[PDB]
Amino acid sequence: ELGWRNFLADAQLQQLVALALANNRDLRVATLDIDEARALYRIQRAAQDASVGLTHFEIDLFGRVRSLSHAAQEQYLATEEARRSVHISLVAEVANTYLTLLADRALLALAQDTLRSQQDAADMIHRGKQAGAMAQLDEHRADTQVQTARVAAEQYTRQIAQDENALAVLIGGPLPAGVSRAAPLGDRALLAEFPAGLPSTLLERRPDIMAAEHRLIAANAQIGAARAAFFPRITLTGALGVASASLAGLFSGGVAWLFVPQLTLPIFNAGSNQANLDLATVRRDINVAGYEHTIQDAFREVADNLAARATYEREVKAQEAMIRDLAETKRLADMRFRNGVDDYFGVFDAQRQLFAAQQLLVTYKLAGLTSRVTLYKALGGGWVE
Repeated sequence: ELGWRNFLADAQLQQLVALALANNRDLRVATLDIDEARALYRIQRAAQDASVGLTHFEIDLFGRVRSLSHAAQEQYLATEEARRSVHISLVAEVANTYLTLLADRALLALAQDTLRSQQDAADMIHRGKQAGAMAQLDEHRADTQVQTARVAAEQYTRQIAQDENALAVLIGGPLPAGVSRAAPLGDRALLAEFPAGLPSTLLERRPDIMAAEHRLIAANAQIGAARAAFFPRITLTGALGVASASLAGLFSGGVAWLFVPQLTLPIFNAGSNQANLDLATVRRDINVAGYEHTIQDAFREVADNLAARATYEREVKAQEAMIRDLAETKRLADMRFRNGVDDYFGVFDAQRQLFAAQQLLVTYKLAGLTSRVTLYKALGGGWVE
């Protein structure tokens, strides 16, 4: 069926996905559960769009069944491509929800550590009484440091609740006790890295390419001829799962890609041989033109998610060096305040920037993980062992 154990490496994460797949609900209900779960924890957190994190074929599926009656939905969803599309969405949505859960716990723990340190900072400032011209200013500042920490902790406790609700919906039942006692996000690896040199033929398993090839078979076209004409044969990834030079070369210069379609095999058994070797005439067939566009969108989608990930990993490293400088700045501020050389504003300003940067680091790490989950989908379901 669908392969995901090579991508989802964490044992607890593997357990959740297996329970979501083993649920006895029908695919129409599974579609309704994924919709409800995303609304609980994902759609409205796009502020920091109902289709966020969905590939082209997922958007196709969810829009098609929404336009249909229940009878039509159950029949549309019985096809092999529709079944694979719902499985891919379900596997990915369980992973992104459990990863988001572990991220929101780290955010809560960070907000609680900040809350405890700032409560002791506010205690130390009030102890050293002084003239109210500036001392009263330091007291209000120290209190609004604690206030921002308390508010952040409350936001993350609520987001943890939403993650656990959506996770229960996605697996169709109560959460196992292993979720309650899972190791913090930190630096441990839950996803496996994409292998180097993934073949583009993996995209044949995309539900939107399967349906496009099915339409051509029913229209009496030869799929082999169509692949030769419109389906690039390149590697998709390079070292450490970055975009391969072949894939980046297809989109060098932007605009429309640089793949050159050529007709060497007749796509249709009918019509004159001259018509079978002219691209313009073959593109007037709706199933050939749709097939050609579906392949360009599939490759473009794969390149876009690889670049998106590279951007997020860049932001993580930038945020870490920023946290490195702010940590030292706050240390040199704490030192000058303890001696009395400078006022407390320097500690206040540095701590407030440090805590904001530490929260951003977690969100940027999660976005990198999320984009790997999305790339697992855009490939048609990861890679073969």
